[PDB]
Amino acid sequence: VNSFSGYLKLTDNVYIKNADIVEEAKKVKPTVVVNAANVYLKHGGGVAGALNKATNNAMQVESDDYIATNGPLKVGGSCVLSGHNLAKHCLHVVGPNVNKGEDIQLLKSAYENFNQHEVLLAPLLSAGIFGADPIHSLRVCVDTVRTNVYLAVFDKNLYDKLVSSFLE
Ligand SMILES: CCNC(=O)c1cc2c(N[C@H](c3ccc4c(c3)S(=O)(=O)CCC4)C3CC3)ncnc2[nH]1
Repeated sequence: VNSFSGYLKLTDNVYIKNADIVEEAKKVKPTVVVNAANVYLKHGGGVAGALNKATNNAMQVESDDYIATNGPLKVGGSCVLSGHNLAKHCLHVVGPNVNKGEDIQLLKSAYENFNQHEVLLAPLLSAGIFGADPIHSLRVCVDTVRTNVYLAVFDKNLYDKLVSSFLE
C-alpha cells in the first residue's frame, strides 16, 4: 500500500504528477483516495464519474444509501466511506463550484479535511468544470495541507503550467 512513484516534489509534504487518478489508485493501492464530490454525492461525471465507473458503480450505491440516512454534505465538508477496489477509504470532499457562484474562500475548508489522514492520493480541488483558478487551488493546498498529499493532474498542459508557476 501507498507505493507512489514518478511524482515531482513541490514541498516536504506535497507531490504532483501528470496522471489519471484512477490509474494511480490501481497501481498505488492507497489508504485514502480523495473524490471531488458534490453535496448530494451524485458521481455522474468528471473525477467522481471516473472513480465510480472504476468501482463498477459500487461507490454510487454506497453513496445513495449514505444520503438516504444522513442527508447532503455542506460545501467545504467531507465524508469517509469505503474505497472499494481502488483504496481502503474514499474521502469524499466538497470543494466550491465557482462556476455555480459558490464561495472560493471555502476551498481552504475543503483542503483542511485532508489533515485527518497521514497520506492521500487526490485530485486538484475545484479544477475542471468547478471553475476555480488551478494555480490558486494548488497554493491553497500547499498552505493548508500538512499531511502527505500526492496530487494527480490528468492534463499535461495544466500540469506543466502548475509546475512552472510554482517554481517562480
Ligand atoms: C479516463 C478516466 N479518468 C478521468 O476521466 C479523470 C479525470 C481526472 C482529473 N481531472 C481534473 C479535475 C480535477 C478536479 C475536478 C474536476 C476535474 S471535475 O471537472 O470533475 C469537477 C470537480 C473538480 C482536471 C484536469 C483538471 N484529474 C485527475 N484524474 C482524473 N481522471
